[PDB]
Amino acid sequence: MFYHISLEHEILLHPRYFGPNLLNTVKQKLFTEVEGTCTGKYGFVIAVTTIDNIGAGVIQPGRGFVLYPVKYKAIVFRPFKGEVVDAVVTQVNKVGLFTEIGPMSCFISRHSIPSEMEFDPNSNPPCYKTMDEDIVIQQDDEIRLKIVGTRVDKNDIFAIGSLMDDYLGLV
Amino acid sequence: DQDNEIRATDLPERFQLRSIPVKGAEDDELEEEADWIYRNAFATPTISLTIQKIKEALGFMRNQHFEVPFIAFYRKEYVEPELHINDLWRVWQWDEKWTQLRIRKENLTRLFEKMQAYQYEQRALDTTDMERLKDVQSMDELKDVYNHFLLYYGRDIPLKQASRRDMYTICQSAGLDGLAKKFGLTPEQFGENLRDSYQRHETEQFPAEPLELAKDYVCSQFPTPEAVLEGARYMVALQIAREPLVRQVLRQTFQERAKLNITPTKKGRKDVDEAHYAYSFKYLKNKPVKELRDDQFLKICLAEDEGLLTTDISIDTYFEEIKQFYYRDEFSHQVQEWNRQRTMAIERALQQFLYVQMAKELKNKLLAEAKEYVIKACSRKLYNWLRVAPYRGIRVLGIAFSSARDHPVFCALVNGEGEVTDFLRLPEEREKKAQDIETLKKFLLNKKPHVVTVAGENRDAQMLIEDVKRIVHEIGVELVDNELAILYMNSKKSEAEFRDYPPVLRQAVSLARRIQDPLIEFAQVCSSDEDILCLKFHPLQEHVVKEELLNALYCEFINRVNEVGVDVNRAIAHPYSQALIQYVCGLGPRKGTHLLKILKQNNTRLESRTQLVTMCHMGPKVFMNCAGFLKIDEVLDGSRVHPETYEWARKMAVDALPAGALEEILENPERLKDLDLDAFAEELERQGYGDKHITLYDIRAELSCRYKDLRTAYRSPNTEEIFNMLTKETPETFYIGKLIICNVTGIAIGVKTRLDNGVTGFIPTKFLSDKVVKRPEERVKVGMTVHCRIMKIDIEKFSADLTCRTSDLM
Amino acid sequence: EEDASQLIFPKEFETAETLLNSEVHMLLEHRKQQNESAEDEQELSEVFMKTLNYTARFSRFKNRETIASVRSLLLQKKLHKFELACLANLCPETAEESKALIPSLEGRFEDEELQQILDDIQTKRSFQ
RNA sequence: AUAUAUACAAAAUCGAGAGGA
Repeated sequence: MFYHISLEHEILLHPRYFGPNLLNTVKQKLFTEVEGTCTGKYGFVIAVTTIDNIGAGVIQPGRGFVLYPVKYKAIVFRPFKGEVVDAVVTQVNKVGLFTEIGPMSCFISRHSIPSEMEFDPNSNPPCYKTMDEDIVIQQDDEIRLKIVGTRVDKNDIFAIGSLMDDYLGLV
Repeated sequence: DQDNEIRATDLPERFQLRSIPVKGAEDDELEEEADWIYRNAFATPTISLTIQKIKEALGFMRNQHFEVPFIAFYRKEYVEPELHINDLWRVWQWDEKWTQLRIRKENLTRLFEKMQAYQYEQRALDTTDMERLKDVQSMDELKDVYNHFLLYYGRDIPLKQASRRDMYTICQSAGLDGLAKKFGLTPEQFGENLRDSYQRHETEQFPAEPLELAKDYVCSQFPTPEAVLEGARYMVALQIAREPLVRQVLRQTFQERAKLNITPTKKGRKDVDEAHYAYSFKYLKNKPVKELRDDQFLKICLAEDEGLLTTDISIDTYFEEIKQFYYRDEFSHQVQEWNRQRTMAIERALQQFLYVQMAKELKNKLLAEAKEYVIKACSRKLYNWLRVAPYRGIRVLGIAFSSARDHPVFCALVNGEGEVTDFLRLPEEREKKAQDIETLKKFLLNKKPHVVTVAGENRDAQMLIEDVKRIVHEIGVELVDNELAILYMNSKKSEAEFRDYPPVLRQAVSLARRIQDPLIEFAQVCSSDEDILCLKFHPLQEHVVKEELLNALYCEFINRVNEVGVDVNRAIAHPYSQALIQYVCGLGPRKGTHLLKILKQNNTRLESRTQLVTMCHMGPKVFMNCAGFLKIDEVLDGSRVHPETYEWARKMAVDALPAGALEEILENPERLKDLDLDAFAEELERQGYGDKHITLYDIRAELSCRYKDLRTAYRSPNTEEIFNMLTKETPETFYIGKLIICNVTGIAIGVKTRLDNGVTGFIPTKFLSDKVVKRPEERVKVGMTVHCRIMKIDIEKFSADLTCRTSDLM
Repeated sequence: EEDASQLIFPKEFETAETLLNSEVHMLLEHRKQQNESAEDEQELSEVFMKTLNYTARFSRFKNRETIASVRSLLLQKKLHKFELACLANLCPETAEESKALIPSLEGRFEDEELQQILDDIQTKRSFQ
């Protein structure tokens, strides 16, 4: 899911940036630091909307830098267990379907794909299908799926999907 | 284990590997195939790059299980002159495609039939079952059929249905079919109107205006009777845009009148400048797709994947033409309404369904054509490597080296058989060079090697060859490419074979081996998909599908290995050559290693070809497939004649005048023209049963010289080859006018600048302006590097004009 | 420990404000507007791209006001911000599909009340 | 138509005594 939350940070400002235009630098450093990263506590950090408060900048004794504590708000995308989201398959294997719920990558083991479907590598586009092909998931298809499990890897979240219950799968 | 039956079954190895297993044909299934294979594998593509023949071949492939080489070298008369080896490979490539299509067409047949049942239980299918599915000539139109179905009947599966996205079904909830029917002219019909480009079906007026019909259907999801008109238009739109006939005509239209627009993204305006590949099309406008050159779109699309460029395919109008159909004339004012609704319905169809899907379709088609070109090129390049004969076994000496600044030269004397005999390391200066030269001549005197080959790494190959020349005259010497040998060296196998040697000796052994017989060495060092792909076949190689590309490359190998044929014995006694057998048709890696096995195990040499099934357990079909292609230096075994033709060949031998007969013929062809092709052919109508004229023509040829090698004879590289080899960049890569960082060395009247390419750069005197005038230091200090622009080349001497003037730089 | 189906979250996503994929959409091209202009700025990350494309692919409302209205409509009824966003992002069709997709709506409303809720969603759902 | 090098900190503890300011 996508959210909008408030967060915490302290930046060290080298003395070259003391001078006019220094609060902009505190901004630009908050930008360049927090954005683009992913953290398991909050999930994918899409972007920072609006900062709130630049604290009092304490010169650190010795060593010059000033430490400004900052308050800010940002968008984050955080999946949760038992959630259902749309996902797009990018590639199909005999093991399962690799999908993405946006920036995050999700996987649906063969076991989690219903029993009717079989994997057909022989297809001109590889796909999972029923024998009659009444339902066929392949590349680029949108699907719904329950996020049954999520895991952290190098601050990167990837989910575990399931197509078990009613109203999931091929959209 | 799969390998066990594959080694054990009676079909050629490469037949079991294929995803769609090969099942026999019917001769009506086969004719329909062959028609399809013709049309699709021999219709003009969208970018600028007999059926009975295909029939016969497919018959061979799918019913008798002859592999493309056996068809090509032993059923020529069936398929020649109109199918060649590459053609047959293409035919078997497309037979897979046929089968996929047949299998999906079947599946859809059942699905449709089930739905017909269910409908009978309770629009409907009448001919569209027949008309559409049976007439699906392509996977594309199959999706049209399929999605078309899913629109209407997809709702009903007899888990839950997983509601759709397109909100057609929300409309279909509220009877919006009522309106859509009440727009005139059912979508089948409209597609027909397009198909004929004139209003074959008139429309149906109604005795009301749209709004009044809307009051009927405006309920809940749609209040506000305009909203129901929207739903109605949208309904009409999907129905239009899913209709296969509409799709056919519009797919065609895109094929024919498709333009390509390109602009650069923020990221692209900056970093696409005159040396980036995309420079030529950073801005395109109305480029018609018919003009995209061989690999050009592959580049375009890559450049888009790099995000530095943004593209779109369209026609521009077409909408204007189209709207003339679903239309009416009289100006009632209660039809200008319906006409207006009708029009904007078609807008929505085209504008948000068809144009988009057709653009993706075309892009994929183009892109994939481009891919294919690139594969084709890589194949062509490898063909060229492999199609070069051995030199005129031979003791070859092979010299390799490196940057050489404090690094020595090793040379390796590699026997005729290909096994390395002995090696020599060849490391104020002038006396050092002199001593080396002396020991070289000592080596060359001692062990007279037929051919001395010198790697190509850089200019130094030139000096190296010339010193060796200077030596030998007092027996050839040849520059030789070094690209495969680099690969050998780096590979783990070279370690395996020579634990002791240093790596550059490993190049030395390679470069000697390759000169001796390039096919063998390629096959040995291109042992796995990764290995082969390390070679640089085409600059874009990296982007085409690994599977397809490996296929083409392996097929090239298969081709030549069969022409060359393989001597099993030598592959035994000198285990270097074992790699070949994999490519012999009828065999494979599994089957091949097996054959080598049994032969090893038994500790016997293949005295004969019938010794194969006799002494090994290979089944009839493989012996037929392969046996042709196994030299055995029973004299007819060492010849391309198949064992099934030994009788004909002996007969011809008698008709020359039978051990004396054959050996006389082999000693000389007493009368080549003793034979009468027509007469042998005529008899073959009752003894042999076929128009086997060409087969005879070949057998005569083969009686001339047992396994005459058909590779082209070696030629030392043309100076263009020398250039692009030692410098290692292409005629394209010396873009005259390229900008290059060069290093200045010293005014020998000129300004001698050394390129990183190992190329001398002569800024000319005109820019220099000093021949008898003061030295040009004031323009530039000696020592440093500058970057300038080429304005002429001297490949035959490795010199390139350059430019001072930033006027030239601009 | 966190469970959407059982309506369980860690304490941080309690005062968190949810979004609808279309809200995220419009904001992400808002940020494209900021990025494309104002040169000498870092290009947006491939993560930003993936989320952009995704939410673009599934933004069921293409008009700011419509999104707002959707939201507001979901506000006036006692609903959790989670279910708020799940309903609006998934756009379920029938009440029973909602329950399957958002079990946390178990027993909350009546299926018919909910149904005309869903219908209100759908009727506000903008054509594109 | 030429031109040779690159490794890293070695040296302890306890006790006594004698001195220095």
